[PDB]
Amino acid sequence: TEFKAGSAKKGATLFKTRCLQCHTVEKGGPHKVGPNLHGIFGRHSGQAEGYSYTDANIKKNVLWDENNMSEYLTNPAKYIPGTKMAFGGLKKEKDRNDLITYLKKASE
Amino acid sequence: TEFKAGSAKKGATLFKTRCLQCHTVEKGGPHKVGPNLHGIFGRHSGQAEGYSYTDANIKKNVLWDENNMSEYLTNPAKYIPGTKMAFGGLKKEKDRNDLITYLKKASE
Ligand code: HEC
Ligand code: HEC
Ligand SMILES: OC[C@H]1O[C@H](O[C@H]2[C@H](O)[C@@H](O)[C@H](OCCCCCC3CCCCC3)O[C@@H]2CO)[C@H](O)[C@@H](O)[C@@H]1O
Ligand SMILES: OC[C@H]1O[C@H](O[C@H]2[C@H](O)[C@@H](O)[C@H](OCCCCCC3CCCCC3)O[C@@H]2CO)[C@H](O)[C@@H](O)[C@@H]1O
Ligand SMILES: [Cl-]
Ligand SMILES: [Cl-]
Repeated sequence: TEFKAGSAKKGATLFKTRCLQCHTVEKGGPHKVGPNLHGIFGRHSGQAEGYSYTDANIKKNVLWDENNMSEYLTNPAKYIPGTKMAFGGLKKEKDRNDLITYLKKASE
Repeated sequence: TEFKAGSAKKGATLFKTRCLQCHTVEKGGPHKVGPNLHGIFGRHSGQAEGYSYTDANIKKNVLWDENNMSEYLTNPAKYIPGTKMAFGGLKKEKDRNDLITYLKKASE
C-alpha cells in the first residue's frame, strides 16, 4: 500500500535516532556521510547543492514524494553500489545461470 | 524469468572469485564466514551441519533449487539482519509514515 499521514512527533524521534547520524535537515545545514535533506520533497534525487553522490544517481532518478520515499526507506542499502555484490550478488542473469550450473555439479 | 542451464566453466571461475572467500563446496569442507555448501541443492536453507546462522533462518525458509537460488543471488545482503536498517531502513510501514510525515515538515 501507500503513504498515509502519521505522527510527526514519533517521526521526529525516528529521525533523531535513525537518520541524524548521517543527515541534517535544516536549511543550510551541513552535509555528513549523507547529504543535507532540506527541500528534499519536490526536487529530484541526487542533486543537493555541494554534495557529490555515488553512481546511484546516474542509474536511478525519482522526484521525491511521500510514496516513493516510503518505498526507498524499506531498504536504502540496496541502492548503494556494492551492497549487492558484497555477499555474492550477481547482477547479470547469465552470471547467475553460470554460477548455479557449476554449483549444482560442484556441491553434489 | 527463470534459470537456464549455462556454462559450468564460467561458473567455476565466478565461484572462485566471488564465493570462495566465504564458502567451501567440497564434502567435508570447512565452514568460513559462511557455511560449507556441499549438498545445498535439495536440502532446506539454514541447516548445514556444524554451522549456526543469523536469525534469517527462522524468518525465511526455502528448499534450494536453481530458480530460488538465482533470485537469492541477485541480492543476498538483503536477507542478512541489519543490512536494511544500516542506511535508515524502517521495517514497519507505520514507522515510515511517521518519519515521512515529520520529514515533510522539517525539510520545508
Ligand atoms: C533515516 C530513516 C534516513 C532517512 C530519512 C534518509 N537517510 Fe540517507 N543517505 C546516506 C547516503 C550516504 C546517501 C547518499 C547515497 C548515494 O550517494 O548513493 C543518502 C541518501 C538519502 C536520500 C536521498 C537524498 C537525495 O538528495 O536524493 C534520502 C531521502 C535519505 N538518504 C533519507 C546515508 C545514510 C545513513 C548513513 C549510515 C543513514 C543512517 C541514513 N542515510 C538514514 C536516512
Ligand atoms: C557466491 C556468488 C556465493 C554464493 C553462491 C553463496 N554465497 Fe553466501 N553466505 C554468507 C553467509 C554469512 C551466509 C549465512 C547467512 C545467515 O546466517 O543468515 C551465507 C549463506 C549462503 C547460502 C545459504 C546456505 C544454507 O545453508 O542455506 C548460499 C546458497 C550461499 N550463501 C551462496 C557469506 C557470504 C560471503 C561473505 C562476504 C560471500 C562473498 C558469499 N556468501 C558469496 C556467496
Ligand atoms: O524490483 C522489482 C520492482 O521494480 C520496480 O520498482 C522500482 C521502482 O519503480 C523505482 O521507482 C525505484 O526507484 C527508487 C530509486 C531510489 C533513489 C535513491 C537515490 C538516493 C541518493 C542517490 C541516487 C539514488 O526502484 C524500484 C526497484 O528497486 C517496480 O516498480 C516494482 O513494481 C517492482 O516490484
Ligand atoms: O518483496 C516482493 C517479493 O516478495 C516475494 O518474493 C519472496 C519469495 O517468495 C521468497 O521465496 C524469497 O525467499 C528467499 C529466502 C532466501 C533464504 C536465504 C537463507 C540464507 C541463509 C540463512 C537463512 C536464509 O524472498 C522473496 C522476497 O524477498 C514474492 O514471491 C515476489 O513476487 C515479490 O516480488
Ligand atoms: Cl541481464
Ligand atoms: Cl507492517
